[PDB]
Amino acid sequence: SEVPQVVSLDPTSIPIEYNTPIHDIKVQVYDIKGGCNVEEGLTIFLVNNPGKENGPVKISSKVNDKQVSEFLKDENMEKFNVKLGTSKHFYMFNDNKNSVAVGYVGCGSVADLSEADMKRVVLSLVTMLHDNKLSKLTVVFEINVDKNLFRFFLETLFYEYMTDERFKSTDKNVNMEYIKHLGVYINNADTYKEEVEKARVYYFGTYYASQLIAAPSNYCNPVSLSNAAVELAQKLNLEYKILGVKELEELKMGAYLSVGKGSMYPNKFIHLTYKSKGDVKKKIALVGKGITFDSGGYNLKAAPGSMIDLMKFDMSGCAAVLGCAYCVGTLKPENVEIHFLSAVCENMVSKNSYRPGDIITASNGKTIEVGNTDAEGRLTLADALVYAEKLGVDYIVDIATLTGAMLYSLGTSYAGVFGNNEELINKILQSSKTSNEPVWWLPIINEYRATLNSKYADINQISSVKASSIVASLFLKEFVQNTAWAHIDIAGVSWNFKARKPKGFGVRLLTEFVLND
Amino acid sequence: ASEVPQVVSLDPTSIPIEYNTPIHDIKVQVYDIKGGCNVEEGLTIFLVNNPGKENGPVKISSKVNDKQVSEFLKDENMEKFNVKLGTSKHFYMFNDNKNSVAVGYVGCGSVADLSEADMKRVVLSLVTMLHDNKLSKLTVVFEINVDKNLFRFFLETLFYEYMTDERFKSNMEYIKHLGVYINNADTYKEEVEKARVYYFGTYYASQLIAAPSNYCNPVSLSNAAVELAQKLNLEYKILGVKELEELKMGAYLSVGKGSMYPNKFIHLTYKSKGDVKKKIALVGKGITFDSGGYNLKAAPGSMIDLMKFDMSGCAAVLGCAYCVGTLKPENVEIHFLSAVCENMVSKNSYRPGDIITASNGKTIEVGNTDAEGRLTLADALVYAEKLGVDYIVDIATLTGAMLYSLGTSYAGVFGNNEELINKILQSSKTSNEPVWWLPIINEYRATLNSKYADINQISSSKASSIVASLFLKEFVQNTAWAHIDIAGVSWNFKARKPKGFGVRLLTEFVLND
Amino acid sequence: ASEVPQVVSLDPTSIPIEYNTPIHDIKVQVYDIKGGCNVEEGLTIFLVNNPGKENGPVKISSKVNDKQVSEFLKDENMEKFNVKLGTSKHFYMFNDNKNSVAVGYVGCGSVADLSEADMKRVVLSLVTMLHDNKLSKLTVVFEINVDKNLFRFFLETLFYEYMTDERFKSTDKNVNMEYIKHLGVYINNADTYKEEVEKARVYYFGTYYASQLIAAPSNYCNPVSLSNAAVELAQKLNLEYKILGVKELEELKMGAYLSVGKGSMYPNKFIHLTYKSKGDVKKKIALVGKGITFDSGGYNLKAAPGSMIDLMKFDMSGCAAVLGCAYCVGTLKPENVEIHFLSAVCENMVSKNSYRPGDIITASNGKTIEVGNTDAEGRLTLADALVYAEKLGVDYIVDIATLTGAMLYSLGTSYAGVFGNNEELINKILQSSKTSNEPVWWLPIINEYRATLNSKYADINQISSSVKASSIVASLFLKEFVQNTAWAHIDIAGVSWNFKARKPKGFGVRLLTEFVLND
Ligand SMILES: CC(C)(C)C(=O)N[C@@H](C(=O)NO)c1ccc(Br)cc1
Ligand SMILES: CC(C)(C)C(=O)N[C@@H](C(=O)NO)c1ccc(Br)cc1
Ligand SMILES: CC(C)(C)C(=O)N[C@@H](C(=O)NO)c1ccc(Br)cc1
Ligand SMILES: [Zn+2]
Ligand SMILES: [Zn+2]
Ligand SMILES: [Zn+2]
Ligand SMILES: [Zn+2]
Ligand SMILES: [Zn+2]
Ligand SMILES: [Zn+2]
Repeated sequence: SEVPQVVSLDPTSIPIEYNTPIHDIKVQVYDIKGGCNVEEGLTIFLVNNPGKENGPVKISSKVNDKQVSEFLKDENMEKFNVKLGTSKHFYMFNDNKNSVAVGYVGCGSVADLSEADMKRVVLSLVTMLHDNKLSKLTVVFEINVDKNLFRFFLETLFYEYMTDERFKSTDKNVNMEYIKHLGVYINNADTYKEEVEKARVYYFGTYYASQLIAAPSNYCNPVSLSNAAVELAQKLNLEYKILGVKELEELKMGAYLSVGKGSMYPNKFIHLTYKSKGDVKKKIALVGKGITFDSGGYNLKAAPGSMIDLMKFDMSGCAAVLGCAYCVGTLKPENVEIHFLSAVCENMVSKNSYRPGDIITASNGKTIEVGNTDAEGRLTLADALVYAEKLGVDYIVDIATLTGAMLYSLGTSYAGVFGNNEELINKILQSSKTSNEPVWWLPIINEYRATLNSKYADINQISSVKASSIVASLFLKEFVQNTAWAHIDIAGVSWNFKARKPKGFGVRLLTEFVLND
Repeated sequence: ASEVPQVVSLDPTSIPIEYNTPIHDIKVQVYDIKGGCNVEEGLTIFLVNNPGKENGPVKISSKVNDKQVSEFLKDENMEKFNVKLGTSKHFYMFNDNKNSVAVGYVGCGSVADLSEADMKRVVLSLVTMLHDNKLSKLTVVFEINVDKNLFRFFLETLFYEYMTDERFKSNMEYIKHLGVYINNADTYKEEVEKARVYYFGTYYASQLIAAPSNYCNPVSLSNAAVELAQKLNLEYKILGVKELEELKMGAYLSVGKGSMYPNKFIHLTYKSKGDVKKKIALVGKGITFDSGGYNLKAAPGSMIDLMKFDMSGCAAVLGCAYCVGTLKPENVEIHFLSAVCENMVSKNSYRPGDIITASNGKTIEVGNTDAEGRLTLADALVYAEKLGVDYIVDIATLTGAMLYSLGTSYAGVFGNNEELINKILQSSKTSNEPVWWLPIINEYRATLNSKYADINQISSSKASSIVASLFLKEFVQNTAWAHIDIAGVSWNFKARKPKGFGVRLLTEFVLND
Repeated sequence: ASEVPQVVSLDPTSIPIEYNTPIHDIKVQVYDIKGGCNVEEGLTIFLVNNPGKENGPVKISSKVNDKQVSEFLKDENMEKFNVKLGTSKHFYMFNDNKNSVAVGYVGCGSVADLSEADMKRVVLSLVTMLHDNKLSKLTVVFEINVDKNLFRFFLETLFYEYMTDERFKSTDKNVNMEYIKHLGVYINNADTYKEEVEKARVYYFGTYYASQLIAAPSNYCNPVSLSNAAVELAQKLNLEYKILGVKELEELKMGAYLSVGKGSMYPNKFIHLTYKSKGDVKKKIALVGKGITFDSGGYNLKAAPGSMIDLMKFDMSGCAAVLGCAYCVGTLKPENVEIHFLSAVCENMVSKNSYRPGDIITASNGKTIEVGNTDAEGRLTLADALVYAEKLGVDYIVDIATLTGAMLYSLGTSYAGVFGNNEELINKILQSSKTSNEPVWWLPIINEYRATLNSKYADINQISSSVKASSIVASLFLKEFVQNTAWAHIDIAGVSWNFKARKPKGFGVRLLTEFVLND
């Protein structure tokens, strides 16, 4: 529990903001058929023109202001078009002789917005929120949107609006000022009002994961990460258990323990549990890869393009699980039992580190020949999956930044899912649709299994086939004997390279999976 | 036919092709296993397994009508051998008639349902025994469960691996008879001659791919396509440089600028005798050699010595043309297309940064001369859509990223039409040529926005297989279109030979449509 | 013995060693071919060739004491088969007593004198017949010409390849493993070859023992656990032993050897085994083996492509070969000779305590060395070991080491290179290469390259810069640490590991033993 230090200036805990400015925003949803009030702050219309690409802007909503309504006549709006991402600011006086701000955001010509298009709309909307000291924002929906995408709008809006300044000191933004009120005019308002607070939950779950990922490896260490998981569990009244080295040794987790041998931080196994009141119909284990830093070990990440400066995100799998734990622990689903697991450690270079060629024994008795110390994720997951299966669960779902090969297969937008059970895989895909975190199904090709046959050990850690994502899945499959299991590789989608910040991918995906099961 | 240019007189002027293979001379009969096996001649191999008992002992269940062989096949003798997948034993002995015979087995593991990859290992083990056999007859006894498709796949694979290409060469003898004992023999009899057609179609493609680039050039390959067309009574048309210029195929012509061999566009056609209800275009990548261009393949692992394989798309299409022209499906019209050229470094060569104009009017900024396949296919796809077909399916060794995504066993399929995707996947199942559906992610489309041209050839930077699909997608306007990337599965690296991947897949596609 | 340090309790504290192998339970019987062949239980294999006739027909010349089998193996029936090297066939038939017997052959090509490489292909072909078949007896009939050494090499290679290492198997132990209990050998002039049998069984395990160590991973085989194995072996053979720790090494001022191991969690251990004859000693020999239990390369990390860092447990081979030699010598017990088995064991790791590139260190003989590359750690350890060896007052010093990767580019994977300062000793090793059938080639120490080892500040450079012939330069470095004794250096970096078979060869054991025996 006590974080070790090299010097006194070393941080002993992860700075975490629980009360974010977003939580201070009062959100009201009105019915658009009742008319719009344009009084204070900025009012933004989400408009489109179906079939007519770059078509003119037309405000259909009734505005309860004679002056504003005249400004928004079709003749005045014709000069502007609805191209996706386009935004404009209007300045005018209303009926009560007050200066007001109005605008719009282009939503293209397609009636059904993609999750990427809606992301483009929101990102465009946030630009109007930045560098402007507004106290209230009003969004008028003049497009058709369902409950999931409406919730997705709010989640994305909240996430992008917030700015992480935990590690700023002399460069804190002197102009950062968040809105205090949020008004939303939309079709059939009563059906959408419930999505508001669910969005706020999904938001913080994602951003909590984001805070964990963005934190550097000197702040976020195997100990400090475990201490944070406890504090989270304590706040959510979740049962929690942190396994130390001695307990791991008794469980004979040689693969997981080997990875952390070269670290100054002791290995920590995170075990959070949520149990519903009443009869449990489904028991689920969510496993997150929690490598606080990945140097690669003696197979050091020194080659060009190894992205070692980023490798602090190698616990994004764990972060997604903890973020999910917040959401599950907050919304409190029924008839489910969830186990949040993470074999947390750090992959470093030392006299104590494990070497390429070392043969280690997993907690299930299988001997493993290490061919590459930078393939440490599958080793920690190996023991983690064995632990998970011993819990006697119905579903085992792991999430990990496992292979860099994902950048060559699916890229930076779609995560890959592997599994031994098509039913569970379909459940993940359905969750991907409703959570709007895109996932593509990839195969576990059994023909490659022969390349993992070790001459001396029971199995090789790596192949010597270049299809790393599939070969890694073959390895993990060997540690789930008779349980439905799925493996989500998020190595390519976890980090937003364009925005230079985490996505917190997985929180919404896993939560929708647990809730809609 | 056109005259192939030469640098020296010793330069070959034709691709050697073997049409009459020893496989075509093998008489194949299928017997029902319920009647017991007759072991009087040649080599007899039992395909056995042991379900639930991993690496379990061998036990021959079938009754054999020979006392000498029956004593050999008794359980006490066979239990000394195990059923580990691929494991083989065979013994020489005299039968009841004092004739010299050979009897043995191939282990088929402990799984009741064999994959196509498992069947490959079984066949390879079987072929090893054959390449060491002088006997005239091989008898295969199925004491395992296989359906019609897997049995035909067994025959296709056996025939293919058995055959050895010695065209460029300067022990054993091939068998004359093949006996097969299997449950429901009458049901599998129909698969025999279909397998033999799928055989040569795959092997013909293999012959073209294996043929080096000094033998297989744009002109000689087009000549081979013509000769094949004449044998199959197919309508054919070979477009030359002057006509390609008239059709304004700038993207295609730019790739072949640096070659000593003129660009040649292959157009074969199969038309049904009855009313035509479906028109299909099959498009093959036809780079006889890919040096990479001025973006030379110089980096380690760029595999420049294998770059004769860069035609595999063309070979697969031409191989399908054989199967289609032989089996002669009804109510369908199929167009076999291939923009064939050579990718070389010269003063006349296309350069990185060059802006070229495709036959559809789109200007393309070349960011990498080694991404030439999508360029040649671009004009090919524009040609294909002009034919007014229902389905367009292109197959190509397009991106090396496939080796990092699906590997060397599974090919990737991309497309703009899900129903067409499903038809390819269904064809993958029946042909036993494994293919996996990969997404065309539209969020990556923006990375192709050129500052000066209409579109970029390549991306700034990662998912190159998806980016390449996004590029090809820009050249099919209103037709169901699918794209098969076989760069990873085309070459059998372990065996040092082609697979002929795609031939059976494409044929099953047009047959079961 | 020392206690092996651990990071976690699950870290192994000893090298698993199998002394009693199934090969040791095999009874070997040798018969003269002129007496006729008996074909009964198990598998009976004929070794046939056809001199001058490439892929010629099979012809069994030996008399078979069975009417049925003799008819089966008549020339008319065997014509259909050929003698192509490595080709093998299985025969099934009933003998005179109405019993079913298994007979077969292995093709030995068309050359009358088989090379060592050809013989291994024959044996490997023979082993395939032993695998996946539950035989109780193997019978080998020699219808080819072999000398006493080649006959012994056959048995050694057969025993070695037949054996399977399952020390590190757990849930993937081969359930079908069942070794033969009897081995029959039919050969002309049998009594002359019978003496080679037990020599082969001793040479086999000596090779396999070294192989067991080499194949053993670095977390199992560390400087402490490896030295412990040497003690255990010496005790079983009643060899004198001394294991020097850091304190003793510090007192002997072995700065070069100690500097390599600075960055390791495992303390340095210097292995010193001694065999003395019970009679007057006429010859004194020191055998030095490189003993790096793992070579990460140091701060000159093995990060370049093809640097094979996952293999770097194999950096043991020299020490393992010397220990394997100690077994053969301790078992066969040669006369009038005293052998010193030496190895400076340590581990080259990256740490805060690690030695740096540029560091100047002092060897035990006073020479100062400027470190230009931490991955050239072998010659540094050998430097102190060669000084130690020469202080023993011996007649010959022979070192064996996986020293330079340049050997893969020079001699390849089959032939080891030998360097030296004494021509007569070099020729003795070459003769040992002949009799042991472990291929060794003589490579030159080119003195013109010595000037590139001239350090600006230290007495001598660890490595060169302008040569790129690392193997020769490494020898030039080592020569500077042997003042006035015949010394030879065997670089086995290329031949130690069998890449195709993914296993060690145990190269050096038979070579060094033949060297000690015939001297
Ligand atoms: C093949 C290899 C380079 C070893 C790899 O995929 N490494 C993982 C990794 O660090 N596993 O622990 C990896 C994962 C994500 C990214 Br981005 C890069 C590399
Ligand atoms: C990104 C780049 C390395 C240029 C590539 O995808 N090359 C293709 C190619 O040359 N297509 O024409 C490629 C295709 C197959 C193989 Br194997 C390697 C490279
Ligand atoms: C010149 C250099 C490439 C540094 C070399 O010879 N290295 C040794 C070595 O690491 N000695 O300690 C070496 C030895 C064996 C093999 Br395989 C590769 C490199
Ligand atoms: Zn890693
Ligand atoms: Zn990692
Ligand atoms: Zn190319
Ligand atoms: Zn190409
Ligand atoms: Zn080294
Ligand atoms: Zn070394």
